[PDB]
Amino acid sequence: AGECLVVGDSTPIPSIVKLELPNPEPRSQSIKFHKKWSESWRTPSFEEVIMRWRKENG
Amino acid sequence: KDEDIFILTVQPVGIFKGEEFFQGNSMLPSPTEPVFLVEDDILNKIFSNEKTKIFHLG
Repeated sequence: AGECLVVGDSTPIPSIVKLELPNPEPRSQSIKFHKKWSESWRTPSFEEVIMRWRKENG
Repeated sequence: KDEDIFILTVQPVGIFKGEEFFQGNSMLPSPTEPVFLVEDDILNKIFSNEKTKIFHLG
């Protein structure tokens, strides 16, 4: 984790490098399953905007 | 031919430096080095750990 293969013409020895931690780190598009399940049942008020599914057709 | 041989082939899967478990294939033990089985006290620390995100599966 955190290491890459720098293979190319710009290096004498293509090697694996220990990249440092970026600052600031980008947005992480990850959803954790169990913690969300660990909470009580999500009770969504039914505004019922399925026009999301419907009108986004083109 | 009267030669009692009991040889095992094992593969390292981690280290127990201090009181916490690290992975990696390093720190080769020197010859004539004791082997001490495994107790549940260290196995529990490897597997159960202590965190909210756990899931029993046997």
